[PDB]
Amino acid sequence: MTVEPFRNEPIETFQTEEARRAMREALRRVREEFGRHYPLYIGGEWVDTKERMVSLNPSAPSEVVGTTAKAGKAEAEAALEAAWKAFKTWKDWPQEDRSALLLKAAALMRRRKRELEATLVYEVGKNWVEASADVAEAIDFIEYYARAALRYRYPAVEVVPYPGEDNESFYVPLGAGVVIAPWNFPVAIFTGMIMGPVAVGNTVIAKPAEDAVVVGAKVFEIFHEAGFPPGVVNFLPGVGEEVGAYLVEHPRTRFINFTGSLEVGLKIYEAAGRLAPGQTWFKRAYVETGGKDAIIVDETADFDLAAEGVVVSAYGFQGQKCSAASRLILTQGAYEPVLERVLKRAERLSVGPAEENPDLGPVVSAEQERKVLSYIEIGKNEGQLVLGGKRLEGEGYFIAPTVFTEVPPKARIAQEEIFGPVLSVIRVKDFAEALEVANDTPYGLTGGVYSRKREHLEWARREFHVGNLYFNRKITGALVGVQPFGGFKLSGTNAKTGALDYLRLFLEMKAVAERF
Amino acid sequence: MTVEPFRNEPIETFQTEEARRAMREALRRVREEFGRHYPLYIGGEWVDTKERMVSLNPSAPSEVVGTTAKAGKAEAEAALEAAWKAFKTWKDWPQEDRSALLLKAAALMRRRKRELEATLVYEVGKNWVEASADVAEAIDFIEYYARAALRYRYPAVEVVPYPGEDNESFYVPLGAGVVIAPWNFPVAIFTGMIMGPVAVGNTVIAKPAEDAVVVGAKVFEIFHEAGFPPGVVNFLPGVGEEVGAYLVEHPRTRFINFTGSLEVGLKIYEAAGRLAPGQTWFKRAYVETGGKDAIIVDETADFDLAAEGVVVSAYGFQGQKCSAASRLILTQGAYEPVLERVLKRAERLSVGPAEENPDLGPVVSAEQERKVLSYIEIGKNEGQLVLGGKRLEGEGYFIAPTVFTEVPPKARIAQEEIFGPVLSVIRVKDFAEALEVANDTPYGLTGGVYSRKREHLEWARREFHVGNLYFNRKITGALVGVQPFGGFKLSGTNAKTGALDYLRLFLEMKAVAERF
Repeated sequence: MTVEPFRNEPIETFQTEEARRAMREALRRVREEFGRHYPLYIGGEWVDTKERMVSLNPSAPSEVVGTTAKAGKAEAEAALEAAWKAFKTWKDWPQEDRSALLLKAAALMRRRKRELEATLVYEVGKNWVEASADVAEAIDFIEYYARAALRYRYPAVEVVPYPGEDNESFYVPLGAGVVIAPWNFPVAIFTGMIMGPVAVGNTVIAKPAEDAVVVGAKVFEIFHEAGFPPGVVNFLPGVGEEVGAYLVEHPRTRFINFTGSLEVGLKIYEAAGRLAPGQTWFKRAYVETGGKDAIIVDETADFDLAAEGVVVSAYGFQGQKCSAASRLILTQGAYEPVLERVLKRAERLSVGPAEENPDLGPVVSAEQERKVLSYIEIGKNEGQLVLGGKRLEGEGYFIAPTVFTEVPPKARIAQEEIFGPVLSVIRVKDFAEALEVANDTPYGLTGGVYSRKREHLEWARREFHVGNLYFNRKITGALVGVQPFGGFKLSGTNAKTGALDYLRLFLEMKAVAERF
Repeated sequence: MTVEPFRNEPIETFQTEEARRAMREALRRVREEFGRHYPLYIGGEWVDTKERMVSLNPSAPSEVVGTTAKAGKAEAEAALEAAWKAFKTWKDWPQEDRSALLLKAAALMRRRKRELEATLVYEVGKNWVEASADVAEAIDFIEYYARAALRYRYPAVEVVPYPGEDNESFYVPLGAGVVIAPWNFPVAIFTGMIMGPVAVGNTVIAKPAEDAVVVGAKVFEIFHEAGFPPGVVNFLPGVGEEVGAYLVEHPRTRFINFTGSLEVGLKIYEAAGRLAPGQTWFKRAYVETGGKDAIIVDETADFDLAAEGVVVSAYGFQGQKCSAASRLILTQGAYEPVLERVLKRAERLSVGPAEENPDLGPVVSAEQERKVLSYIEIGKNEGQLVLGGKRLEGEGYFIAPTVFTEVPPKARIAQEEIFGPVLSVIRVKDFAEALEVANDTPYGLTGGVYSRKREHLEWARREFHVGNLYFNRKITGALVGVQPFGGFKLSGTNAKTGALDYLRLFLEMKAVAERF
């Protein structure tokens, strides 16, 4: 090793005056820069367009956080050209030089962390700690993938020797690919999806989510300052399906890395399976597509610990996480004690503009607000509303923490990903039934169990079919390196982020034999 | 390790009297059993059907070598039910016990090798050494995957620890999947495609190629005798697209492992990308889809060595290999010396009934004969026929070794996979142009270079874009363990057979965290 062992970046809690002072200044400076315009980034240069995209503050949507250029087909075509041109030489950088570039980018990101956190607060409505966790995870992806990439450098393939021959097997990167990123972790996941493939010699055209174009631009400012060669990373914010679909379907797109909704993920996977006219390879598509994640609590659990973990898991970042607890499955003995505790905790959660560091900021957009409120109306005819279920006062998209109980396991609110602060509570007889209910959704991303019974935990380890399973703690906030992150079933393709296995997805193997 | 280190099974050369006697005995036993009928194998039992399939001797197509049952949708459905039922417990066998089952199967196969070789001779027209190599490779896949599977047993995932927590990441098998196997290596590839997924806890429904159903049945006799639990492996010979299509498109098929034509592979990959009604996962499809493989020779080469390797590569098993040299790219200084030597060698090759151990047996079927003869007619309008290009006398599908010269790089016979004994010769100026021509096809499976110039070999190592590249030797016959086998581009998904990486394709990862 040429660098210190990987450790996770600390997540700031802002309990020191020093941290508060630094954050207040960062927020003030980001606020003072509202209205700034950020161009596209293609082939090493900032490229403007006639059309613009607007990014609003979800805590006060009359406020424009910033604008960006808007990519169309011509810009996508230019990005593809730049990315393939860059690939020709980027693929042949020694791995230590690519990894060093990543480490430089991590150092630069770390030095701008308060600024990036403040931008998340304003652009996507994260409170302070949610913002800090996001930026810390992004730094983690860079630090982790820089180190992981070294494990694939030659020699890395175990082969059986043969007499009179030299047999060499080695990995090579795939080419130029497309990243389609989500709005909910628009520093962390945006960064990881791009830097993983780039680390091992691929080039990337990245399409940020519409709601998070400004913070995506700032990440590109970092990539640019770090000195990635022209074309290695490209930034194409865009409205609607145009540029994303064009890139996914293009015969010259080698791979697609996607994190977002199941509806979109299904379309991408289907498109990736088709041979576009003139295409000369089988596209790889990595899709991470959300969840309907449950926490099971049985009567042996620490009910106070469970209630706290449930509230954190359900309502952190307003439940806008693919890992969020949206189902709470309670055995008969656990039902009253746990539900009472969850209600008492949840009813005390504050909701307000994200800059004030409330427990919950707003949901991310007017459209998200409409969807969550619509699911709340649906829930009213499926289960019993016992907390919240209302839009609060204010211009921001403020929705109260919401609980439905006695929810049928096959109810729409118990099956479909709402991605808002809406918890569905399901009552079951025992742990066996809890597992059946937990597994009976199309998804399989995260799950948790609060229980002191060792046999129930072991049972869940074997039978609770989720990619990331947690015992006696929150089910959100998977840490890079610690918990390889990715799911089963309709939660996606099990591309485990923050794990050595992630980078293998972006490599192919060549075997060369010389007979002497 | 609990067993001896892997070594490749010896390929019999039949240079001893005892080996020749043993083969003659096996040929006798096999033909005495030409009247045999082989049922389907589903859920641990041989299951017959009303309809039957006939398998013919391509060296004497009026001679029936066996009949099998014929699977339809009802049988495919029954096999899926059996495979999923088996998976429920097979997934939880300790790896050492699954691996021991494979090792038992390898020992049984080894004891029946002459019988299997003789069956290859009569059913698919392999000469003696081609048959021996095939069976040896099958045994290799079993021995190799049994050992490789251990590398994925817990603990196998490197994770970063976190204070106060136990973090466990481990692999689990996917479920029940489908294998669609080729006729050209119907012991080796049939066996490896099934045994890889099975070794790590998946269950498999296998559809043998129509032309090789009898030998597929004999492999299943070995699986049955070895004692794989009911439903773990299933055998569904079938006519046409019915059974394969049904299985590929089924919402409860977890993965598809395919080796065969590009036409079929493209359809399978597209179908795998679709969500069938009620499907609850993203299907994995591994496809290996052929090649248009070239050998480059420059003026520094050992011309005699090159000519021998070219003839072996082009005409071994009548050119019916995804790895076969179908293009010979000669620099100007190499052109006459190499072409003269190739023509002199090739014109001396014997063609006849496979059991007589000729250099070439027949092509596999009337349909293959029609395809190859059609390409010869196409070739006559594109290049210059200088050797062969004819059907020889006999009921058997005997086609002479064929050479076309002055073939334009973009000609159909220089681009499309003929899968017959047809070599296209292309004259180029120099090594740089040789590489340009080598790369300008939609494929990227195998390639070779005969050259003594070290800088040309390194150039090819970097620039000759094929998954399996060979210097100064034949480009066919990749050995399990030694040369991970699989290609780039439209040669498929780079699923490297006979390599540790192969098994990872049939696993997903779960991460379980306990906070104490």
